[PDB]
Amino acid sequence: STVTKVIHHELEVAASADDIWTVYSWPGLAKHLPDLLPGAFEKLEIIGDGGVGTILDMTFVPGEFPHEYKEKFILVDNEHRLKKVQMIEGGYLDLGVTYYMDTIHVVPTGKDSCVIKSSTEYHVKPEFVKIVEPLITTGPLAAMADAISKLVLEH
Amino acid sequence: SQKLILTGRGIINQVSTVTKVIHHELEVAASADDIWTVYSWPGLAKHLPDLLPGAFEKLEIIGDGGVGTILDMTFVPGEFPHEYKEKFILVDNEHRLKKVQMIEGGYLDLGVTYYMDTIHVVPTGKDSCVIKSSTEYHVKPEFVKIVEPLITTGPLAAMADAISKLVLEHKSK
Amino acid sequence: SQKLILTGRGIINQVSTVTKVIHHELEVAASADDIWTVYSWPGLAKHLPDLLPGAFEKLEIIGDGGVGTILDMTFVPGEFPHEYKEKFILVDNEHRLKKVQMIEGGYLDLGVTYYMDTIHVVPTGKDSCVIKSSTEYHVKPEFVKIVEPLITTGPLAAMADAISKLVLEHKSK
Amino acid sequence: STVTKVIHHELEVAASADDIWTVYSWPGLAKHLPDLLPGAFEKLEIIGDGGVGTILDMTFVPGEFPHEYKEKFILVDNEHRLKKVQMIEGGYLDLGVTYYMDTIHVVPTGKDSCVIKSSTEYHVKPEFVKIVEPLITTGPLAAMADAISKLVLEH
Ligand SMILES: NCCc1ccc(O)c(O)c1
Ligand SMILES: NCCc1ccc(O)c(O)c1
Ligand SMILES: O=Cc1ccc(O)cc1
Ligand SMILES: O=Cc1ccc(O)cc1
Ligand SMILES: O=Cc1ccc(O)cc1
Ligand SMILES: O=Cc1ccc(O)cc1
Ligand SMILES: [Cl-]
Ligand SMILES: [Cl-]
Ligand SMILES: [Cl-]
Ligand SMILES: [Cl-]
Ligand SMILES: [Cl-]
Ligand SMILES: [Cl-]
Ligand SMILES: [Cl-]
Ligand SMILES: [Cl-]
Ligand SMILES: [Cl-]
Ligand SMILES: [Cl-]
Repeated sequence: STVTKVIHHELEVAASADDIWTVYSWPGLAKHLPDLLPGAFEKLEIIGDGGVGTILDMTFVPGEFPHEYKEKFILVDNEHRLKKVQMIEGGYLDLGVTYYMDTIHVVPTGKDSCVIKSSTEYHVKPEFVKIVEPLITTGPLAAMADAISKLVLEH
Repeated sequence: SQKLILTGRGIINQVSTVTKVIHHELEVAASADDIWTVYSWPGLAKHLPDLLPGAFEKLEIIGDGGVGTILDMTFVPGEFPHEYKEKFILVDNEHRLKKVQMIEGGYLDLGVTYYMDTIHVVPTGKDSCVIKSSTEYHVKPEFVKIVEPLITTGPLAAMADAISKLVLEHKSK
Repeated sequence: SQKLILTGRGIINQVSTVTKVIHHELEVAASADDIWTVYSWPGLAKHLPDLLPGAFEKLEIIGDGGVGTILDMTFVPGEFPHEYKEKFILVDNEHRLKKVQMIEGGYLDLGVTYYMDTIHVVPTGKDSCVIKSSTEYHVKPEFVKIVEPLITTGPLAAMADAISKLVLEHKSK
Repeated sequence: STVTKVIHHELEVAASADDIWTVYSWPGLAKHLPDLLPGAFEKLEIIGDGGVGTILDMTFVPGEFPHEYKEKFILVDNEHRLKKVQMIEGGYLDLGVTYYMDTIHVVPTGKDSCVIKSSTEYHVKPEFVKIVEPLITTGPLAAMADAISKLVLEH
């Protein structure tokens, strides 16, 4: 038995949905995560070509929670500009979380504007909802949204 | 397939903690001397997987088992702490007092700045003793809600019981 | 199943070596400038698995790709060197001179005390250059029989050819 | 195509073959290798209970060749006091060796004496026989023989 929790973050961007989606769907993005997010990772291992099926093993500096987890690039839908990335090992999965999924959806607003709609769904054992509730936030998705938009806006 | 690894390279805030102590006591029908000799045995560390079967996914022992020894403990998937290092700080034969400090990983990544286990084996009679196992930790006050349910006397109690079982199953010196 | 890891803890002899130098030169129909910009590109390290597909089982890059960067290279089973670390010592733009030192593993476990690669890109004309890649190593004389057949200009020659291919397949700045 | 090479070492011991074999066949021996051979290993990982099927991953200090290899406890014959241990990864297998096997055979001489007969067979590609010939010796087996006999003789 698990409780389902869904959290959301949105970010408006003065660029086309296609220009933002190009970055998010780029297979070369994985190897550029330390450039995009300086000092976020102590260690990042990329297993694969950066496309769907790629696993990322992320290790953070001492003091931070998650210390380490693995993420898998599970699904890309270019038409809908939608990307799914599952946490498959470590991190919150060691604190009663049985399922953890990030979804990013770049939605066009105008011709040269869009909204980055990021969300994370997780399933928790009730014995742990009070423990992990405060730990799980939209931080990682927000950081990505901010960095990608800044990369695209400044050209 | 291809594996690529990319490794980059508050002075009052760090001591802005509250101190918590949790105590465990196991009184057992064996001598302090018999219980202490297991605890103070330098060979104990390498026998932890035997003493506590299915506790560890991986155990690394750095050093000779005496004071200064570091134990790197990795636990099976799903379990919290997944990994941490502990260091043998004190093995005091006269007082039957052992100190073990968590030095990296585990609760130290969840707002805890200091974590020390103390085991004191105290006679209560000629063939009985108390194993007093305690954990003193310092936490940033705003992680007390998070971390208190996780920090229990579980591993210290597990050790006390397993060692007691060994001894009460009367083997010898 | 159970994993247990146990980790314990001549001043003239160490410099009693002979010096060997092996030279490789690739003269190519591209400018020194074009060839150098690839070699001196800080992003080159993270693209080595792309530049040299199937060369590495694992590659770790420690640092930003500039001077000071350490590369930990693990090769597929059966291949010698299985693993070693190299360090970017010099990236000299004025002379088109790059130095890369093997600092741990590989030949350093087979009697070699020092191993330095130097790459110098020299103009031979307006649209041509020589890539002079050399390896200077110091070995204990009694491992020369062992290690000389193993140490070749292979990896330096592989790099020179791969970079040349990239450039000669005329892409841009 | 490979060349076959077999090298041998013998050690006479003033103890019974059974008293020596007891040590060699002891499943607890693996975890006591650093005690038996101080300073031989930088790191020793034991994967298994110490019995047949156990894998040992041995890492040596910088400067030494092999830096690292895995060994597997393949066969025990108690009647004949015979033990087989194969090198399965790393070490000489990265220098044209396609097969590497250690055999230890404790043979009784008298009632309270025996000979420890240790040998290693390997198969090499001819392109590498001159390279690995000087590297492969009975050292590891000799070290084991010396340490076990000393343990048993001194009681
Ligand atoms: N494509 C994965 C991007 C990602 C995942 C987790 C993070 O914590 C982070 O900063 C970035
Ligand atoms: N039972 C394996 C014993 C062993 C194997 C290789 C060695 O190098 C060594 O010193 C000891
Ligand atoms: O690749 C998009 C992404 C960003 C942050 C995450 O946490 C997961 C995926
Ligand atoms: O008895 C000491 C001890 C060692 C390791 C632990 O994890 C706990 C206690
Ligand atoms: O061009 C620099 C260089 C980097 C890594 C190597 O292995 C060899 C050369
Ligand atoms: O266990 C016996 C043994 C000793 C030395 C080896 O190299 C291999 C096995
Ligand atoms: Cl790229
Ligand atoms: Cl973690
Ligand atoms: Cl942990
Ligand atoms: Cl007390
Ligand atoms: Cl007393
Ligand atoms: Cl190597
Ligand atoms: Cl020159
Ligand atoms: Cl010039
Ligand atoms: Cl044992
Ligand atoms: Cl090796």
